[PDB]
Amino acid sequence: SMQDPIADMLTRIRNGQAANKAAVTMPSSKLKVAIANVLKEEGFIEDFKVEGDTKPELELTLKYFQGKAVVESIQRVSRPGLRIYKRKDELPKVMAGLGIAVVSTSKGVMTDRAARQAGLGGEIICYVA
Amino acid sequence: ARYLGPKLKLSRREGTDLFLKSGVRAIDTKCKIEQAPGQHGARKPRLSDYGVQLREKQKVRRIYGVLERQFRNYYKEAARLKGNTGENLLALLEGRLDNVVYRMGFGATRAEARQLVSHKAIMVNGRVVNIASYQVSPNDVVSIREKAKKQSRVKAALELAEQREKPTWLEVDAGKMEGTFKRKPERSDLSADINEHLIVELYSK
Amino acid sequence: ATVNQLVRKPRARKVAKSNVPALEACPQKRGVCTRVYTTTPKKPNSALRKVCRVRLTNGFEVTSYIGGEGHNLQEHSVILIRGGRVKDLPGVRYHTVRGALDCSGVKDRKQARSKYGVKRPK
Amino acid sequence: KIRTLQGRVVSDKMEKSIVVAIERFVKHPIYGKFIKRTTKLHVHDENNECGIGDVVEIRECRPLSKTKSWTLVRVVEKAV
Amino acid sequence: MVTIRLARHGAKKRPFYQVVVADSRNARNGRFIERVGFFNPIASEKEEGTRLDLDRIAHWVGQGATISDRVAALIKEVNKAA
Amino acid sequence: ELQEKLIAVNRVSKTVKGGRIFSFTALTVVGDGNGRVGFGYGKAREVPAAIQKAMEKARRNMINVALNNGTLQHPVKGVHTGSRVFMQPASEGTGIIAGGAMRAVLEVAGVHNVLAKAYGSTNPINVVRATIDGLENMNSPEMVAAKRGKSVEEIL
RNA sequence: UACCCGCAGAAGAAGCACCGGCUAACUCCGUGCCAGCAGCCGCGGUAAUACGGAGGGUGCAAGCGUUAAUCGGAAUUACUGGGCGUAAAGCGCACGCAGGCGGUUUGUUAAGUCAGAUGUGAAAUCCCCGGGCUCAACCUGGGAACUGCAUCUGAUACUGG
RNA sequence: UUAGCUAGUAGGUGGGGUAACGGCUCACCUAGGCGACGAUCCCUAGCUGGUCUGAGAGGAUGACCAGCCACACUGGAACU
Ligand SMILES: [Mg+2]
Ligand SMILES: [Mg+2]
Ligand SMILES: [Mg+2]
Ligand SMILES: [Mg+2]
Ligand SMILES: [Mg+2]
Ligand SMILES: [Mg+2]
Ligand SMILES: [Mg+2]
Ligand SMILES: [Mg+2]
Ligand SMILES: [Mg+2]
Ligand SMILES: [Mg+2]
Ligand SMILES: [Mg+2]
Repeated sequence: SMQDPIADMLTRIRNGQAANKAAVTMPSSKLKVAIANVLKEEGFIEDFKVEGDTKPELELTLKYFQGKAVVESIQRVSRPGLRIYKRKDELPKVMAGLGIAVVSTSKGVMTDRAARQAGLGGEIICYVA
Repeated sequence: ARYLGPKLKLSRREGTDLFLKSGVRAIDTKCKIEQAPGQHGARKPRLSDYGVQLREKQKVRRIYGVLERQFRNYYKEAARLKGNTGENLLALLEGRLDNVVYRMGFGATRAEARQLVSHKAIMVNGRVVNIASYQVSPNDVVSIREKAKKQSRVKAALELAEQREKPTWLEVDAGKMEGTFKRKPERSDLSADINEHLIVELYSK
Repeated sequence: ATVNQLVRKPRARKVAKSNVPALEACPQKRGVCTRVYTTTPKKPNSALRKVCRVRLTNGFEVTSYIGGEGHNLQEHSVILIRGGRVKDLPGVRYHTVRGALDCSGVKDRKQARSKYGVKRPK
Repeated sequence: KIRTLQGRVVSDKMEKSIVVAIERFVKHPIYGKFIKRTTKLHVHDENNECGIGDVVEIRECRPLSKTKSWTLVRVVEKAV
Repeated sequence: MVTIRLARHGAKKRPFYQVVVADSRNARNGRFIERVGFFNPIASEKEEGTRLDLDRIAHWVGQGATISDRVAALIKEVNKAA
Repeated sequence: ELQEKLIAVNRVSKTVKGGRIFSFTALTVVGDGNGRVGFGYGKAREVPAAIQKAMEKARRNMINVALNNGTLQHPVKGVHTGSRVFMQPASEGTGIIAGGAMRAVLEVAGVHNVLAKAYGSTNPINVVRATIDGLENMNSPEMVAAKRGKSVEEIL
């Protein structure tokens, strides 16, 4: 039973990067598009696009820099069954600022750094390094 | 609370000169500082990381004139103070009244500077201090009592101290034999042969 | 394993028992000798190590070991049992600290006198 | 303005009283797990009208007999 | 009754009496309601010996509080000085 | 010029028809006070030959690490067959708080302030490879900015 | 009384533990698996730098060692921070209650979450900045902290109704 | 390797009693109340601010002091 779509997306992109794939098509979602927007903004991916009327499908394009995959480690944090909620003071920092610790809060899902800048906490979604 | 034995066995065990003698003669011409004291000083074994850390700590302690308890207290103070732990430890060790008296040159050795401090001979800001660990604040004035200003020992120490390189963080004037403490000494001002990383690691162990 | 299983069954500790049961968290215990004798240690070691079955004042009766060289212990002797085991003696879990009420210090010893209750020579 | 709680009634086989089962969400201090905890209370409601199955709203008051220190304020979602 | 008195929180030969509004039935150095300044009979010059808060002392003494013998003298001295 | 430290010498032995023959294995680590660091594992019949064989292989297998001025960039973890090392940067005056074979490799790699901890089998042969792999896989602000398309000021 | 002044003389004042590896420090003499050491590896069968004595060195210091108790190392109960093919670990298998989780879009609410404010979290204690005993220990002023709870006001990206 | 406990016990009506709310207690009525989110039973144990160890998370602990609780040879009771 598919009980976590975010984990499925992370697994798909991590396997595509390992297998040196070009595009990873998957069934999309509102949160998937919101996370893909953050990935495009942070430059960890190359492009994301939602193509579908009745069943929307996200087709992300993998980004490669001199052979090495741009994303080093993708990790789910607040998996279903263990929810993590940290305030503004205790927001995580991935790889001493070299990685993102994406946070979802009231003002959308922008990123950990933007959440700290705005002064609001939230729930951790994905660690991308 | 201080070492009451020979002052050169420690130096020859450490391997270098710890400034525990006056300086009228040469250390090599006065003792046999090339090997450890005892029957097996010539035999040189291999020392581990713990061995070299302990040797560095003992060298620092013998140079400055402190015991294990006081040295650990100074290390804790340096650790709690923000900044470089080794630099803070060196500054705290240098801030002792006997050490600044030795720098001014009122005593041949630190064991004599502290003896003068304890024998009611040092008059700091008009108040006598008998503590060899008395911390000296910036812009502090250290002087000598009347009953010790006209001694032969202080004059001999002052004229002998001209051989060494004068410290750059004191402004002692010999006309009245009184000194003023300037900005605290730094790692570059002090000797660069003292490895403070070994000191900070030995206590971290 | 899983967080739900951990919440259900807590990650419990593992209590370890002390190796000196007859002390009851006490450094020294005064007792009276009952059986003074010598025993042969386990192989490969071989000796005539002097031990003593002694009943403590609390009610426990254990066997301790006599250190040094030469002692004046026998039946109906007051000793001070101290906590410490001997590896090569099966059953011995304690010693008798010297310099106590009756177990005098070792004779003709001038090194490590703290552990054997020997006075400072003149 | 005044504090009040909401729960589910589980038993009312008594005169002018009901038994409520309030559910709360807490985080586990050790494992950080969100589990549902229950706080059952003895609530007295004069002129008995609440059955079993619906949710009720209660307010803290003085003790009445030995252990019911709560009163019913409103009846929301009475549907079975 | 409710009174404002002195509780010694110094050391051997070093008295230091904090001014506390403590009930008369409680201990000298035990329970108290609030603390109003302090007093140091050993402190020399250049040191602020007394820091009693006159506003809160008056606010308490209005509601039936009793000022102790030495506390009243210290308050009088503080008022005379400044 | 370059600094070198051999960490542990072993006494591995074989068995033959006429008895058991002896041998020696030496593990050495070489560096130059900068990001260049390497390890070598020599096998010979005596300790000097073993260490001299290990030194050459260490020098020829030296690798580069993008370390900072006095410490590392970001905390990193290295996973080998039986060793799991975790290293993190520290501040001025903390020193090299590391144990086992990690202290020597960090000292020859030039990091002066670092906190390291090893979990698992702490044998030098595996822990050296674990820490070398952990140090070689760490990133730098310039490299991550180049690979992501952003700037070092943007990703601070 | 603190404190200070003059007396005269170096006097009235240093001991304890260890020295094969862990761990900082090696050489001789005495027995001879005996005396014995021992926290683990282990030593004593004519010299074991491992026992006792001596020299020497090492460490601490008016303290030095042992014992009694807790924790770290022990990631060796692992929430941070582990495993189950073979080192200990998939129930013999299936159904299924409570319980745990839950595909996708929108609307409603705001319980969980987040931000702000108030009350409080006694004093004492830790930390930071300063002051007083010749100095430290000690005392002391302010700040921070007490990571918690309740209430009120705003958000619905996420979980839940 | 402690699965049932409770008949003043759950609640209600009426009266009496403390400074007041109160099965605090009697007289009637409805058989309920608690329990796998651990009732009942057994052993041990004063609680807390704090203390020690640990980078933290945690573990142990309650010396002095401070706040609270309980007890004055043991049990029972009442008066001012
Ligand atoms: Mg040894
Ligand atoms: Mg395991
Ligand atoms: Mg098997
Ligand atoms: Mg098996
Ligand atoms: Mg199976
Ligand atoms: Mg001061
Ligand atoms: Mg407090
Ligand atoms: Mg919803
Ligand atoms: Mg009745
Ligand atoms: Mg632990
Ligand atoms: Mg009595």
